[PDB]
Amino acid sequence: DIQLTQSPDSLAVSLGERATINCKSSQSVLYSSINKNYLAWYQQKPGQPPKLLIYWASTRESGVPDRFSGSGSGTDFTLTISSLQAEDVAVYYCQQYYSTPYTFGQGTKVEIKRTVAAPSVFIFPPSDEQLKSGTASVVCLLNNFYPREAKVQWKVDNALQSGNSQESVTEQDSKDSTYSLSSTLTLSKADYEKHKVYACEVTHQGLSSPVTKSFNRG
Amino acid sequence: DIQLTQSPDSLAVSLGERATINCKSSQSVLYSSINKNYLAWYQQKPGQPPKLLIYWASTRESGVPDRFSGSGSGTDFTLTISSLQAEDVAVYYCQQYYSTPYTFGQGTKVEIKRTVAAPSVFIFPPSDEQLKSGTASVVCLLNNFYPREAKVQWKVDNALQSGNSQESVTEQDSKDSTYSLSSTLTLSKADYEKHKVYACEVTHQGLSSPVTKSFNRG
Amino acid sequence: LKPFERDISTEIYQAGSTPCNGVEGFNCYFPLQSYGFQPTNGVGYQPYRVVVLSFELLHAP
Amino acid sequence: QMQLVQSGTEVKKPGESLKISCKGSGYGFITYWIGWVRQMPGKGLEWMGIIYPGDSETRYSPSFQGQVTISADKSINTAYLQWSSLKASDTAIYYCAGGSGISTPMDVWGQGTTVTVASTKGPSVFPLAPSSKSTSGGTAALGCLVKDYFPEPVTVSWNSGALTSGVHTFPAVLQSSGLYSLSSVVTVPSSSLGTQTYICNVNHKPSNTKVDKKVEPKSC
Amino acid sequence: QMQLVQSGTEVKKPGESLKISCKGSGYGFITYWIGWVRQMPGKGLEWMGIIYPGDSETRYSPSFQGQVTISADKSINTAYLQWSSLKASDTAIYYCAGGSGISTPMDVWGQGTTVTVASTKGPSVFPLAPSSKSTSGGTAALGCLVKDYFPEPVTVSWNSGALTSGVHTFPAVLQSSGLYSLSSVVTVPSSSLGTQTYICNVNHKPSNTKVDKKVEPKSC
Repeated sequence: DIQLTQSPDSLAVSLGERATINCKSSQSVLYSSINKNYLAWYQQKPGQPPKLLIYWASTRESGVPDRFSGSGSGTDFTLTISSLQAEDVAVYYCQQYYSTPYTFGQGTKVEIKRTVAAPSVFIFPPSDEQLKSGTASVVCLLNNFYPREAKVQWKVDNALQSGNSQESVTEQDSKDSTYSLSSTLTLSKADYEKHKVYACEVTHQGLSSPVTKSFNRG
Repeated sequence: DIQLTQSPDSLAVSLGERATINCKSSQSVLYSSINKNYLAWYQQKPGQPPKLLIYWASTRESGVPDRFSGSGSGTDFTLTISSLQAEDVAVYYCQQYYSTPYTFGQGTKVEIKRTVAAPSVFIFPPSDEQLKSGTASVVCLLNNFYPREAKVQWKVDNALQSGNSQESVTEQDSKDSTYSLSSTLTLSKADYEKHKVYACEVTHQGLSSPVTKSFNRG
Repeated sequence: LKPFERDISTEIYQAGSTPCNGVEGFNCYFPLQSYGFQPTNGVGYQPYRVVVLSFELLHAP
Repeated sequence: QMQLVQSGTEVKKPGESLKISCKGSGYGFITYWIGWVRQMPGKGLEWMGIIYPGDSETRYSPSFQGQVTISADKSINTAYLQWSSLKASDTAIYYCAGGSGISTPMDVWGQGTTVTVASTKGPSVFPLAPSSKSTSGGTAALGCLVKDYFPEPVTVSWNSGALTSGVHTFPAVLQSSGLYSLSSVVTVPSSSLGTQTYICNVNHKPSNTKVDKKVEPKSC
Repeated sequence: QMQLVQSGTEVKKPGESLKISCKGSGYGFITYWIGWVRQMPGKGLEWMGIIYPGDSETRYSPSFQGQVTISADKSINTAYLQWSSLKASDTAIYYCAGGSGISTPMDVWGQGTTVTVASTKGPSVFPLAPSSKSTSGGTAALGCLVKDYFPEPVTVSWNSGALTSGVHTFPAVLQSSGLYSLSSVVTVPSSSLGTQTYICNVNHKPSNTKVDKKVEPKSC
C-alpha cells in the first residue's frame, strides 16, 4: 500500500569510487515506540537468492564488511559504498517492512566502468540449410565494445530495412568489461532474391567513422 | 424457496368422523426419473418429538394404522383420517423434501368436539398482601365451558374497563373436553380506591342471558 | 478498555432502566463469572497460561 | 435404525459461547446426514442446517446462514452446533434428526435440548381467598397466584400432590414488566371447606425458591 | 540459524495442480514466520504471502489474494504453496524465506525452485560459415545458430568443453513465432583455421535432443 522508488536505475562507477543509491518512500515508516526506521537493504547476485545487507536502515548484519553504509531519515534513505571492489557488481533492493504487505524496490544494477574501446565487426550470411527451410537469416557481430551506446543499421541496395531485425546484447565480460552485440535479420526467400549487396553498418561513439562490412551475392 | 400452505388451521370433528387436511405447494415437487411426489406428513403430540407418518405422499411407514391415508397430485395434497379416535388429537405438519432448504407447514391442530355447556362463574378479589405491594389484582374464573366462543367484561361503577386486563385459557381437559378461562385485571391502589362495585359479566353462546357476579367493597 | 487499564470492580451492571441498587435482580447482572474447567473436556475449552513480555525504551538504559 | 442421544439442558447468560452435541449410536451409521431443527415455544418447526458426518459438506438455510456453525466429528460419530455469542432470543428447544440421504425425509429424532437465556427473578406467591357467600350445597374455588417470576417455569403442587382432581393450572402470560404471572385454582365442595387444609407448593428452580403457602378462607 | 531446503524443480503442462514444499531444518524453529517470494525471469522480486507454522495465521498480498493457497504443517516443520490450476504465465523461480517475527527483515533464504509451463519443441541448429576473406594475420569468427527451440534453455558446448577462450554465448531472444533463437560464436586466429575441427554440441533436455554439429569453412 506504500509503494517505493529507487534511483538511479543503472549506475557505472570505476573501481574504488563511491556509490550512492537512493530509496524514497510514500510515507514515513518510523515506529513511535522504539524510534527506529523500518527499512532494509538487500543484495542479489546473478543466479542466487538475495542476502540481507542492512536492517533498520543503519545497522549491518554480521559479517558484512564496513564498506557498506546506510543512512537517511524521514522518507529518504541512501546506501553508500565508500569504495567499490570487484565483487560488488550486483542488484540492490530497498524493502520496507512496516505493515503488511511488504513492498519491494525496483532494483539497482551496479556495474564497473572502463575506458572506451572500438568494436571489430563481423558478418555471417545464411548457410545452405537456412535456404531450404524458407527463412534466411543474416547476422552481424559486434565484439569487445565498451560502452553500449551504439547502433547497427543493415544495408540492402542502398535502402534501409526497419522492423525485420532483432538485437542480442551479452552481459559484461567478467575478466575485462567488454560487451558483444549480435544483430540478426530474418527475411523470406523472396526478400533474399531481392538484390545483390548485403551489408552491416555500425555506428559507435568511440569509432570516429561508421564502419561498413558488405558481402557480394556470390 | 418453495413455501407451503395448510388449511384449515383448527378443525373440530366428533369421534369417528372423517378429517381432511390440505397442503398446497408453490411448485410441483415431482421427480421425473421415478415419477414419485416428494412430500411427507408428520404428527406431533404435545411435549414429544414429531413422528413420520406418510412419505412420498402415498405410502405409510411401518406400524401406522390404516386409518391414516394420504392422497393428492400436482401441487395439492391431502391427509384423510377415515375415522378419528381418542388418540389422534395433535398437530400435523406437511413438509416438502425436493430440494434444500426443506420448508415446513404451518401446522394443523386436531381436537375433538362435544355438545354445548354452560360455565359456572367465579370471582376472587385481591388479598391483604396484594394491597401492600401497590398493585391490586382481581380475577374472574370461567370453568368447564365448551366452546371457546365467549367474552368477559369487567364492570366498575357501571363503566367499562379496557386495556388493563389479560386472559389465560387452558388447554382441553382430556377426560371431558371442557375449557376454563381466567380473566385478570391489574390496577394500582388509586384505581382501587376508585369506587364500590366490582363485577365480572360473562357472555357465552350457550348461556341465554349474560351472567353477572359482583362483590361489594366491604 | 484503554490500553493496559485494569478495572477491578464488583458493581452491579445496570443493563436496563431498573435502579436495582445492587440486588442482582431482573435486568441487573453480576459482571464477573467463573470458568468451567474439567479434565475430561475438549481442547478448545482448556486452561492456557499466558505471559506477555513488553519491551520499552525511553532513557537511562 | 440407529438412535440419536442429545447432550442435555444448558442455561446460559447473554454473551457466552454455547456448544451442543448430537450423539449417534447404532449400526449402519455410514450414510446418515445429520440435520438440526429449532422449535421456538409454541410455534412451528424451522429447519436450520444439514451436515454429512465425515466429508463435512455443510448446507445452511438463508435465514441462519453464518449465525451458527455446524461441524461434525467422524471418529466418535457426533455433530456439534455452536454459537459464538448467543443472544437473549435463543431460548428454544433444538432437535437433531438424521436422514438416510439427500432428498430423504427425516425419520430418527433425538430427544431435544432446551436453551434458556435470562436473569432469574423469584416468585411472589399470594393466596386468593374463597368468596364467603358461595354455594353451600355446591362448590367454590380457591387458589394461590404466583407473580413476578422470571423465567418460565414455576411448578405449583397442591398439598404435596395429594389433591389432583379439579386442579386447573393456567399457562403463564407475560405482562408489561416481563415477569410472567400464573394462577392455579382448585374447586372444592362447601362440605370439605372447614376441615381440609390447603398448602400450595411453588417451586422456581432457577431462583432456587421453594415456598409452601397456606390458602386461608377470609371471614369477618 | 535454521536453514531452509526447498523441494525441487517441477515441469508441468497447463491445467494441472502443483504443490511446492519448503522444509525447515535447524534448532530454534519455534517462531519463524515463513514467507514466499516469486522472481519472474530477469525482473525484481514480488512478495506473495506469509504464514506462521502452527497457528496457521495467513496474510496475503492484494494482487495474489486467492490465486494460490499457502498452508503449513507443524509436525514436520513444512510450508506448502499450492496452485489449483496453474496457467502458462507461472514459469518463474520461487524462494521461501523465513523471518523471525512480524515486522522483521527476512534473513534466511531457501535455494528456490523454478517452474516451467509449456510444450517442448526441439532445436534446429545451423552452422554459419566463417567469411572466406578475413584477417590472415589476425582472427575470424565462426559459430552455430540454434533456432526454433522452446522453451529455454539450450546448452551449447564447444568441442566437448575443450575450447573455452573467446566463446560468446548470447541470451535467447523470442521472435514472433515464440520459439527463441540463440547464437554462440568463437573467435579463432587464421592460423588454426585449417587444422582445428569445430563441433558444437547443442543440448535441449526438455525435448531430449543432443546434437553434435560440425562447423565447416565454405570455399569455392
